Amino acid sequence: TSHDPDSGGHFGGPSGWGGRYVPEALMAVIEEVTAAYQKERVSQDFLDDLDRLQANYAGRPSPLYEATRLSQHAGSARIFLKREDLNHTGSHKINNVLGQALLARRMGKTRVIAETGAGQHGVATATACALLGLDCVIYMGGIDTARQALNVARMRLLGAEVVAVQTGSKTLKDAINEAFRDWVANADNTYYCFGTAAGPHPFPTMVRDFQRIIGMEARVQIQGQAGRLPDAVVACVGGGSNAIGIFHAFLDDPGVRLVGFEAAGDGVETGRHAATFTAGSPGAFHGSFSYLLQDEDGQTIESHSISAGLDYPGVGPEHAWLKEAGRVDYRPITDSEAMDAFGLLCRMEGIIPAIESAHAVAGALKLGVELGRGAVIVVNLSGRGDKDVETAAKWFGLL
Amino acid sequence: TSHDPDSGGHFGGPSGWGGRYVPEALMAVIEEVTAAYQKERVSQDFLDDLDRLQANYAGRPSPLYEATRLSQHAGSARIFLKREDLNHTGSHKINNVLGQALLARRMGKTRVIAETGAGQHGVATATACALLGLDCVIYMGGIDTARQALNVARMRLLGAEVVAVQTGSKTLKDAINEAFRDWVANADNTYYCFGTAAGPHPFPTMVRDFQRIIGMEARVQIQGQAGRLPDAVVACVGGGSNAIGIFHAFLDDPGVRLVGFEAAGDGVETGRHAATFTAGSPGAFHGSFSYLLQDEDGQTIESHSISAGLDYPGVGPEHAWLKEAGRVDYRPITDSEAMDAFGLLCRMEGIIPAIESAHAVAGALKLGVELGRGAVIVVNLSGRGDKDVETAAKWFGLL
Amino acid sequence: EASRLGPVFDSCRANNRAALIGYLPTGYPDVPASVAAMTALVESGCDIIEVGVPYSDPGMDGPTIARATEAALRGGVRVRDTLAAVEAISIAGGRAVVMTYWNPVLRYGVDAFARDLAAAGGLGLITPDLIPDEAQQWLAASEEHRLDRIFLVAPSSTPERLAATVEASRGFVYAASSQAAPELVGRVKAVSDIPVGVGLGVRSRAQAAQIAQYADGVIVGSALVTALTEGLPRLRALTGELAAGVRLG
Amino acid sequence: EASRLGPVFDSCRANNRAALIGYLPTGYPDVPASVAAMTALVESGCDIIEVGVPYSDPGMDGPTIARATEAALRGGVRVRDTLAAVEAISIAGGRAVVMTYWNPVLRYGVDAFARDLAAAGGLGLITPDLIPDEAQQWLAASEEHRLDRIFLVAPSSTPERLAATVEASRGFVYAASSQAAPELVGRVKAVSDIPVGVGLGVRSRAQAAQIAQYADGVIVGSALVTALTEGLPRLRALTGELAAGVRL
Ligand SMILES: C=C(NCc1c(COP(=O)(O)O)cnc(C)c1O)C(=O)O
Ligand SMILES: C=C(NCc1c(COP(=O)(O)O)cnc(C)c1O)C(=O)O
Ligand SMILES: N#C[C@@H]1N[C@@H](CO)[C@H]1c1ccc(-c2ccccc2F)cc1
Ligand SMILES: N#C[C@@H]1N[C@@H](CO)[C@H]1c1ccc(-c2ccccc2F)cc1
Ligand SMILES: [Cs+]
Ligand SMILES: [Cs+]
Ligand SMILES: [Cs+]
Ligand SMILES: [Cs+]
Ligand SMILES: [Cs+]
Repeated sequence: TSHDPDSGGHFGGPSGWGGRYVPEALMAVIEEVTAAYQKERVSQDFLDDLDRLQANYAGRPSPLYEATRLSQHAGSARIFLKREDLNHTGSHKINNVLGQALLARRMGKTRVIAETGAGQHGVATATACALLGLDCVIYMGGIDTARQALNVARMRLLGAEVVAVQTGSKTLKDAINEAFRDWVANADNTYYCFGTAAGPHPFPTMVRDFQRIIGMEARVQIQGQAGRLPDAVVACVGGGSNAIGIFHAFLDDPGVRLVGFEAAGDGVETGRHAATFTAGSPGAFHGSFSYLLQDEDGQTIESHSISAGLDYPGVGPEHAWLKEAGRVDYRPITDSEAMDAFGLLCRMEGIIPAIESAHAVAGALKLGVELGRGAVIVVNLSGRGDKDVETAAKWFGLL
Repeated sequence: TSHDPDSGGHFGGPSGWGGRYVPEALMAVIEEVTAAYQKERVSQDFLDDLDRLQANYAGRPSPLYEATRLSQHAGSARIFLKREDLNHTGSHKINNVLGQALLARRMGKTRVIAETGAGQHGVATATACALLGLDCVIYMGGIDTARQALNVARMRLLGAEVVAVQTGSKTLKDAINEAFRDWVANADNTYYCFGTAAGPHPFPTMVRDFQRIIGMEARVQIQGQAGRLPDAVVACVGGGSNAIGIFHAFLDDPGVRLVGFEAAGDGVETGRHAATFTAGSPGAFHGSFSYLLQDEDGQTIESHSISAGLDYPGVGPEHAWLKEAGRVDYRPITDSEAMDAFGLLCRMEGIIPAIESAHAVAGALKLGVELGRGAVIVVNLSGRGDKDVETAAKWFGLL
Repeated sequence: EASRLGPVFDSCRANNRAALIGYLPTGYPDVPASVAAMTALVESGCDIIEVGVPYSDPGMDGPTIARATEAALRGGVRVRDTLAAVEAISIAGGRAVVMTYWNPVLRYGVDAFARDLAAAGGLGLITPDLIPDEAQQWLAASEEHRLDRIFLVAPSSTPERLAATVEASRGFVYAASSQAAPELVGRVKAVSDIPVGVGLGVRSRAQAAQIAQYADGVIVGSALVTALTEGLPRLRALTGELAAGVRLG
Repeated sequence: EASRLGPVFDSCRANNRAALIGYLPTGYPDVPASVAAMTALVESGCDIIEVGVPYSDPGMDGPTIARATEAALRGGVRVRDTLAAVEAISIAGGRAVVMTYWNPVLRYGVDAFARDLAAAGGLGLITPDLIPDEAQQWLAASEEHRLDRIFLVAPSSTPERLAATVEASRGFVYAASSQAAPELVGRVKAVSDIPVGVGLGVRSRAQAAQIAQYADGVIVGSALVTALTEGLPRLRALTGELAAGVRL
């Protein structure tokens, strides 16, 4: 409870980061979800139900693997990969989805809706809804359906309706807008399973609470395998769920550096990027006061990245607060840097990461050079790269 | 042990299952591998290395999951899924590969070759060779390269060379023939990482010893979760590695029924199947005396299945021995039955299986109706369905 | 003191009618044509104009309004163009309020936008994604610069939130949404005498007249945009029919 | 008292030359043409004929033989066509052994195949995928029906396994593969006086002559199939060229 926001959802003061920048038409169901979550987060029978699925269905705990063959590209630092790539569905997204789907059943909701960019949240939601007998509708940007087509097909086999969004940039922010419109119209029977650590309260806190397990496990594992707490813990940052998940357990370890890596695309100087903390500024977007990419008038600037999961011009408010506090540093990583790391990890350790995760790997290599020989860096390997194989094969001239 | 063959590789004494039906040109390297396996299986360094990789790299143990939403489709029996689909690379193949790849390096071999049908053994082999820095060449039938194309691109990303085999049926048996010819020529420097529980001694025993971990985990897990040993344990059977892996720990429990399910393609009456025990007979093929599909003169008959992994007219010699003894029963499952079960597992449990593993689930559903309410059936869920999503989406009209 | 829009509703209620409240987005189909269109609304009998600020991600706008705001943003429309539109409306004898999503107001500066809106003759602000829970700065700027504050209520609104939203509003409460609309207005009237404007996708005289039985104002948006797309003469005719609808005797 | 092929190698060793051992596969290009080709080999001066049994998965066969056996199988060739080929060779005055992978023999019946091979006038069996370790049934069948058993040795063969393979062979040893062929033949001569045949992808007269300097037999196959594909006269011409080669 120490790092939590107030009852209005604000971090850092009653008018600080987070809150609820939503229409009055959503407030009944937002308050309903908030009350349900406050009740269930302190129920042992709920936490038991979530734990039992995490262990037997999702296969937790995920392991921590020392990637020794990266060391020479990381200044002889020691890169430890937290293997969320080995979860059911292939990403950290399932952690949050199991919690929220269990909550939707507890609330008596029969219909679940979700947004997705990379398709990993969409697949995770479809999976949980099939498992729990819930009707499922996934909203996905049209550009993302084309570049993450393996995940579209998976969602459809799992029994979900997939709706391609043609508005705006046809990517994650626009999928979110459509899902929001659905929820406004269907609040009575519909639960909105939001897939990142952003949005109006209670979502940043709830999503973070269900992803906390990553960091809790990693903190035990690294002390066991390296003999001490790490010099750093790093992750990529889309809306911020996998990062906040692994970071949270180390927040009160003052010797542990925390670094979030954001998608810089073609470069931060080009205007084709998603580097929200590097190039953005504070504002109200998708339910929260946080950082976003915006112009002089406050219009959202469309993001770009080779990674569909990091192609988002906003970021969660807890990250904004942690940035302002001086606790986490956030830094750009380009498409090229990420693909060099994607390729290195395949070649050296035999792990095909998500392109999202390859940004974190790329960042860890640079951090390794900065910190030097024997520094212990834990990296959240947020997901696997099967959805990205076609894109990566093309990038490396392999068909 | 009670279940091991003699020093020549024969199971069951004068039935003569197994052995070595190979040219003298291969016997120097076959004897080399046999000796190196016998030395390394009792070396604590080797077992520590294998164990470290199984835990931290591959993600063992795999969980055992009670699929309660399947129960009504299986005569109210209790289906437990042994989740080999959650292993690194997405199948059981990785278990055998880490063992054999560590062994290749211990022997001082500088090149690894393998055959693949579904592409999972290919991907696992490529994975281990990336990890250990060995040159890797995977042989894959040309029909398999087309229908399992995701795995071809993964192999190439992992640094493995892939050779498309265009001879015979252009499927797994033909890939095995080509890899055999490579080994004959390059024996002095090359290790053959054979991916199933067939071949000349020592491969059937060695592959089974590396896959035994599945059944040892399953036996402990089912007693923990259900409070007793199962009524049955079931698996699909290609060459036989996942089946023998899960079965082995239950061989000496007399009340545990063991059922292997083989691919029947368009149906056993059609001449377009891979139903080796149902329609085949004893013979020498691919290095062993076992069962195979063969005509009146002993020419190998080409197999057919929608599943690339089960599309093999042979079967491993330990299975021939267990069939002879009456310890295991082997039953046919058609393409249609397998795909029905594929779809059902998707909608009920949110798990997209390999089409290989779908044959075992289909058989389990039928066995549940025979055994009745409350019967406990452990099904080896050998792989995930990433590679089969296009085939299945086409099958169900989802495009 | 009395709300800025108080005199309009008092005047309408004395003539046994509802106020006609007309929405157009600044910059559609371009900036000059939109100003001409808003002037036409004043001339054709709109009591109040909602000057829409086009936003990149307008979650509460329907398809007709969303396509039009996209077109405005492609034309290069700015927030200061909405202030110019309000000036033009004030010069023409009209009465303007601005409807905007909150972030353009934050980026401009809440106090500064309230100052400049009041300077242009603007009477208030309609805030579809700002709830009173987050409205501390806006309430301060609203009192300082004498601007009305029109929050929305919905049929799903709980008793507690409806009472708090009406209490926080000045000028009118926007009842956004079939018997839902009269029931929602009925709930607002049970706790307060503030005027209630009703939005219901109105497109004809008959619908405007139905709403004027129970509501103090009739809000029309989508149908004005559709009318303007056809042409300025079509907008004048439609506004004239809606102005006839709001009157009862 | 002695092997079936022993008098052929002694007759060669008395005329100061190596034996020419000719391989053709049964049923290529069809069954009647293949038998007419095998008769042509007897006339053109082949001392021993290897009658190939086409197999569906011929692991050790090179591309020329593999494609010919594939074609014979498409054409419907049967194991009994081989025994008919052995009989036609034996009536023509030639000496025939059968080369086959092991599964066709298992399927037929090991004893029954030996019996019927012997009744056709066959002198022995070449077994490329049968090592002595698995040859218990064959050893017994071989002894009873008086058939030579030609096993293969390789450059890679360990000393122990080379000794065991040579000891298990009657008739000759098929030494299959720079200086590897003469070195392998040398290692067999160091532990046994059994004849050694050498198969080295022989194409020409000069190549057969080089091999005849150290080997008791020169084995040709690939080149004979290539010759038959162009024509039956081209096979006669080549076989006559190789006949002259082994006398040098
Ligand atoms: C937006 C989506 N995915 C984001 C994602 C991310 C970034 O999202 P976070 O919410 O910052 O964790 C990282 N890694 C993987 C494997 C991902 O799939 C999605 O699949 O809907
Ligand atoms: C032949 C290959 N796979 C077979 C396979 C099988 C059948 O092979 P077994 O050796 O019978 O387990 C079952 N399940 C999965 C997921 C498989 O991939 C291959 O990947 O090369
Ligand atoms: N009206 C209004 C707002 N214009 C848009 C953004 O400013 C729209 C909006 C979109 C999405 C959300 C949202 C995101 C995550 C979880 C739940 C949510 F509701 C909220 C608001
Ligand atoms: N000559 C000969 C045999 N004709 C072929 C058919 O059986 C060929 C063969 C092919 C493969 C194998 C094999 C399989 C698995 C592991 C190791 C192996 F060597 C053995 C023999
Ligand atoms: Cs971002
Ligand atoms: Cs490229
Ligand atoms: Cs695990
Ligand atoms: Cs490699
Ligand atoms: Cs089989």
